[PDB]
Amino acid sequence: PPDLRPLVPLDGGRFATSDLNDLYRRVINRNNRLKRLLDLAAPDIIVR
Amino acid sequence: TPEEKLLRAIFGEKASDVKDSSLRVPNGVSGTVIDVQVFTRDGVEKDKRA
Amino acid sequence: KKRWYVVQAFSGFEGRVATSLREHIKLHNMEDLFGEVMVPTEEVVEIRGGQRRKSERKFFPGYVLVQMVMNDASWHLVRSVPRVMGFIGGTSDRPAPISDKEVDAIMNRLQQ
Amino acid sequence: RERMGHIELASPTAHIWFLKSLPSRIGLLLDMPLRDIERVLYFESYVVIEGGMTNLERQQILTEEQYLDALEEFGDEFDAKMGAEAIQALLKSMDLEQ
Amino acid sequence: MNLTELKNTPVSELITLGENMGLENLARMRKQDIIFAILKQHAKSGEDIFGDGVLEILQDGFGFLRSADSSYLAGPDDIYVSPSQIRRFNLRTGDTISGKIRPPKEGERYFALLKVNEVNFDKPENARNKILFENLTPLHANSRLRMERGNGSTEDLTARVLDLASPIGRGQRGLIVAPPKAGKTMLLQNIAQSIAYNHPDCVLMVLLIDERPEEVTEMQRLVKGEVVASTFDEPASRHVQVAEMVIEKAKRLVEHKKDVIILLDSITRLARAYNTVVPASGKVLTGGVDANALHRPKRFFGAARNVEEGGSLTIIATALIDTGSKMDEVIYEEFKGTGNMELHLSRKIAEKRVFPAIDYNRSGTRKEELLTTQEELQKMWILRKIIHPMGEIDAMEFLINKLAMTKTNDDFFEMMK
Amino acid sequence: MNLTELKNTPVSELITLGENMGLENLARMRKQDIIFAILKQHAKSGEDIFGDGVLEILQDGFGFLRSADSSYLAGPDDIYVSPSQIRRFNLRTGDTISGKIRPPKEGERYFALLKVNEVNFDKPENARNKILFENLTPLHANSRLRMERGNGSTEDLTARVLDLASPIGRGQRGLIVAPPKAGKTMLLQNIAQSIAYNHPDCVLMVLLIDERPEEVTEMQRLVKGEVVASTFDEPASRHVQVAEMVIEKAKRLVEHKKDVIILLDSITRLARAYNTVVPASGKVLTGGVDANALHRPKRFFGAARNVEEGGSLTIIATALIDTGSKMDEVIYEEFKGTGNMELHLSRKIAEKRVFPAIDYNRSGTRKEELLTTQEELQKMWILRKIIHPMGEIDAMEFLINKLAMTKTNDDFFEMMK
DNA sequence: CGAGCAGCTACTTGTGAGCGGATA
DNA sequence: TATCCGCTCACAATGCCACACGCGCTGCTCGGCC
RNA sequence: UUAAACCGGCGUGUGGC
Ligand SMILES: Nc1ncnc2c1ncn2[C@@H]1O[C@H](COP(=O)(O)OP(=O)(O)O)[C@@H](O)[C@H]1O
Ligand code: BEF
Ligand SMILES: [Mg+2]
Repeated sequence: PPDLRPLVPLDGGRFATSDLNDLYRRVINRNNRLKRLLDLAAPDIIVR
Repeated sequence: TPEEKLLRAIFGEKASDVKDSSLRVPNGVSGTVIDVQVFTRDGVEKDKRA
Repeated sequence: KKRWYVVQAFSGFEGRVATSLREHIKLHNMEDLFGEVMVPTEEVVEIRGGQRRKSERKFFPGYVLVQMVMNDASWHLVRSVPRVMGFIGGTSDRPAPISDKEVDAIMNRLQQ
Repeated sequence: RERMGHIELASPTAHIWFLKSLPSRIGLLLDMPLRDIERVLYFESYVVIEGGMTNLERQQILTEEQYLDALEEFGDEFDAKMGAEAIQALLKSMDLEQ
Repeated sequence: MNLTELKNTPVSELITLGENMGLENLARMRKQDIIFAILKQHAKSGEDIFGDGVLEILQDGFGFLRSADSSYLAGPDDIYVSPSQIRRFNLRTGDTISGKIRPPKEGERYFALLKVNEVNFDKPENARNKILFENLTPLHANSRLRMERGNGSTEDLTARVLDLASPIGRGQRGLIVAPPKAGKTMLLQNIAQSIAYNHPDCVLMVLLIDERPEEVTEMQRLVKGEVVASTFDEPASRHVQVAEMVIEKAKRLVEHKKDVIILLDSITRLARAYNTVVPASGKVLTGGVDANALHRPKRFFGAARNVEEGGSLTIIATALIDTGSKMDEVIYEEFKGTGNMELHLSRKIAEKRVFPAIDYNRSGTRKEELLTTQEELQKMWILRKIIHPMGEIDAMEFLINKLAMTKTNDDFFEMMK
Repeated sequence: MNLTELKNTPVSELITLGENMGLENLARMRKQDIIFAILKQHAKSGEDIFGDGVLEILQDGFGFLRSADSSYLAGPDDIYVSPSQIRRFNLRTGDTISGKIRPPKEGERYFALLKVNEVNFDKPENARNKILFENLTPLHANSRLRMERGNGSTEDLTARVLDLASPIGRGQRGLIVAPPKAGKTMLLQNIAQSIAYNHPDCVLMVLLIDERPEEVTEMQRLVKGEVVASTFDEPASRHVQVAEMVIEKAKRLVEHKKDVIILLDSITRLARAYNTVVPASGKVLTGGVDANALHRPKRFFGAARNVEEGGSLTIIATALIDTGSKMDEVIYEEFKGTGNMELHLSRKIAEKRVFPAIDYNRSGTRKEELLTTQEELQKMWILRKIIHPMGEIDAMEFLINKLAMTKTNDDFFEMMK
């Protein structure tokens, strides 16, 4: 839940964040790329 | 709405300014100010105290 | 036979990684063993309409799979240039490339 | 705080807590040491399923050249999934009472 | 099926059709919401729906197929257009697209257009290989668009007077400068009716910006053609949206070598909206208008032009004066020099119940010799020579009396003899 | 190859040439975008392209080679000029430069000029060792530029009248004071045609600021020479850009000892743009014009001068009156005292269909004795003596009748006998 | 157009268990 | 083909308290469903 | 629908017991 991993308002581009958020970001990005790669008939080694 | 913008412009430069956003002394510490330091960014207008 | 071996690299500068790989080929005149880069990041939106024209001319995973008949000296060449994060493929480090059907697939991706 | 979401992954994934717990829970369940499962899950090796009329054993692992040379002997009846899908298939077709 | 095919008819037929589809109570939701639910059920029947609409491109790259009857605005039946179509054909704003659409799966937004079947009433092959609008060669009005009806009505004069004051043709840029309570509404009404009846070949596109909804309903179901409008019910955002959308539709239709008449009223409210939606440059002009507030209005105004290759775009935008303040007049000024066709209406004569009160003196057309034949031009020159030395009231009463005493314009020439 | 060599021809030949080059669908993008893609492919063939254009200097120090057919504006084929050329030769604004160019590598912007091969139709050695424009010695009009055509057309009179009202010569500073709907367009048209036909030695540079695009198309392909214009499609920024760019091109061409005629219409819209693009000084003048809003217009106006060493710059900028407000008239005032050549046109006579209606009374030229021979000057003095005591209508009808009854101007002198 | 990715160490020591392994 | 011997990795390392600071710049590429 | 009342996550360094 977001309340357990908050994003409090640190001014400017600098932001006071939790650690897990970057991992979730990377995981969702990789999952979206994998979902879009299978549809494009990507090379087998690339999807591997 | 255009009326709101023209109104806040003709009445100076005023908006939902009610934000306190002011620094006070921390609860528990007294003191007497003896020196003020202010530094402006290049381009920003310098107040009279600076 | 100049096979199409897939390699991952330090992303971000992937196009400049491809150009540096090409410079390293032409340095040791490695065009005998090697071919070209095939970076078909060529989703070619040009909606240059009102209020916005910055269209994404590039869309493809950060792989720059290069045509070459592989040699261990060639492997250490393609690893000698910087930004070669992963020379992927099922192996210790001497892999087998993608088949020819995916070569037709990447031709489709280039044409689109 | 109590309400949560989920992520639908297109590909299955193995839980690391049952992989490298020393001793592992999946390795002991499959009667296979950890090194082979590690090589299988990271696509440097394969693992076969539904052997049948073939000469190869089911629980064995294969490498890329082993999957290359063993593809021509049996094409249709031979099944060799790779990744977490192969592990899931092994777990699904694994009996317990027998 | 087609959304407009369900839109030409009132909410009653939509309600009974939804009852045929077996859904929740339809009359409760809005009629366009009714159409959304009805198309959802029709897609649930296992068939590919056929939709159509003009394209609106956002920053993300995808598109929306805004419908004609929805006043080219945001609606639940706006067909989503995947970016892949913009990659293949690169359909620009205003391109009337018709094709196959699918229902929105859950967590989606609207219907998605699968494959285009009709691009601007033409094959899709002409869409990619085509010469653009701002790429054309603008010219003057070569072909004349007559205005008189031909059966001699009382407001038929309101068309004849134009043909007697200053001709109107294809590709022209017309302004209507008039104060409030002068007679612009009925004027543009009979102008549209005469263009439609006498010249049914051209595409009549009447436009209405920030008027009464009763006026919109009177305009939509009185004249021939599509009637898109945006009253005061919509802010400056939707105003500029519908304006740019109809102007891009006209651009595409001229690119397809077709003539588009754009009767807009008024241009001053459009300029006010534009000045409302421009970023502040830290300075104001005389009257209270931003510096760059005129660039996009000037673009929208100069979009009209006559083309060498095919098609024309003729806009008649009404200018409003006697508003008390300066900024509107400023707009008028910034608009007298860009348009090559002026037409001025009188309120000082309209208060006398003297209609139609067109300013015969300050009306005129640039390159008007291409708008009328030789001897008719000689006779119009002599007629303006006769009209000049007499007073304003004199000229206007002479106009109204002797033209109501006539039936058609060439009959008027043959009676002045 | 040269961009203008691909620009003189329409988009159709560009499309088939791109099809020869084997690229994506060209008709979809703009024709100048077509030229950009075509030059990119031509450079891909392994050859150095030869480009040309006039230089525009930004604050960073590099330059842009704006092309003639692109109206001296920003385009995808604007050749980038590295600062090293400005360090070696110091090519100023308006210098027509031709040389070798390379394609833009990715992440770059446009083509880069490697080595200059032609500087203002001369060797590059004359570019560094040369006397500057504001460094010249201004003088009066010594050589007379005749205007009559010589075969006796109806609008040929429109040139003769000038030669009969006030002569025009090299290095002069001419104003055309006229209200709207007076006959300035056709006047400057036949003026340019007569200058080109009778005096093909001088460089005809017709200018157009904020007019109809149809007018721009009529001007470009009717007269001899380069026709750069900026209609209302461009804001005050691009207006002042094209203005300063053509004026600097004229400055450089006079520095190279060549004569440049600059027919501009109108100067009032240019002054409006200038007043739009000046910083506010916390005060306004009479009419609504900033204080320093006239400095740069005055510079642009006084750039014209006659030189002792070589070349001339003669500008004929049209002034606009009868606009209702003051500020424009203010401009006119601030411009009567700086120009040494006035020419006034009549609208009160133009409404009578009496063309051409030039104000013979308030027209004149300072130091006009250097603009015409001795006895012709005596005869013009006597002719103005004859024209003076009669009324305005009298003088004007006498002019038009007795000059249409003649064919040429010396024939007119020999007929008045 | 906005957001995310990315490019510009070597002395810890013990305790313990699991996994080759080698050696008959 | 069973039994020790050694290789390799995980897991751990008092608790509190107080104070203070720093958690970046710019270019590319991909995500597109208000 | 209306009225009243209320509305420090991490690392680092230092020091002390
Ligand atoms: N020399 C001329 N001969 C015939 N007609 C003319 C002449 N000069 C102007 N006109 C008339 O003037 C009209 C064009 O006016 P225009 O040049 O636009 O005026 P301005 O440019 O001063 O506003 C044309 O319709 C034309 O009939
Ligand atoms: F009406 Be003109 F062009 F000044
Ligand atoms: Mg004119």
